[PDB]
Parts: sequence; structure tokens; C-alpha cells
Amino acid sequence: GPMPGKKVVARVEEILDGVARVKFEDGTKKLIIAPEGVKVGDVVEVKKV
Amino acid sequence: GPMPGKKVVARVEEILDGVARVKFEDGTKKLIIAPEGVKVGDVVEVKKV
Repeated sequence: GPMPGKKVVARVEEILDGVARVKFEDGTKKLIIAPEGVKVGDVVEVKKV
Repeated sequence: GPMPGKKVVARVEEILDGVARVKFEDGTKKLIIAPEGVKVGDVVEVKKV
């Protein structure tokens, strides 16, 4: 079961026009939309609104 | 170019064991890791750490 209070983060491997290819904790790489100011090598979080 | 100060959010369509299928603003649906407490119908954000 997902751990309560655990933040979810991914590493930015490639980015173009606000769309980042990120590596998740399990090592899987996927495209996501990322905010402006995010560069390759930066870390992003997935958080509940 | 990505708009500066614009938050990135996605809608949670399906979730299981901390892995959500979310719909991005463009309508594309993808699996992501999501924090504990995220249920179907919730909204998540992608934010720089």
C-alpha cells in the first residue's frame, strides 16, 4: 500500500517545450508535462492539489 | 515556450498501489506514481523540487 506522507519525486532526463522525459524511482522513464523553469537534471514532485 | 509561473495539473482517472493513470491538459492519459491519499477524481500537480 502507498506509504502515507511519502513525497513522490522523479528525475528530469530530457525536456522540450514544457514536456519532460523523467525517470521514476523504479527506474521507468516517461514523458510528463513539467512547469516552466524545469531544466534537465532537475527533480520534480507529483503532489495532490 | 512554457509559461513562467504556470502550475501543471492532471486529473486522476485510475489508481492502484500508488500508480495513477492521469489525464493531462492536452487530453493524453498516462501512468504516473502518485502520493498516498490520492483517489480517483482527485487532481495532482507536477512541481519542481
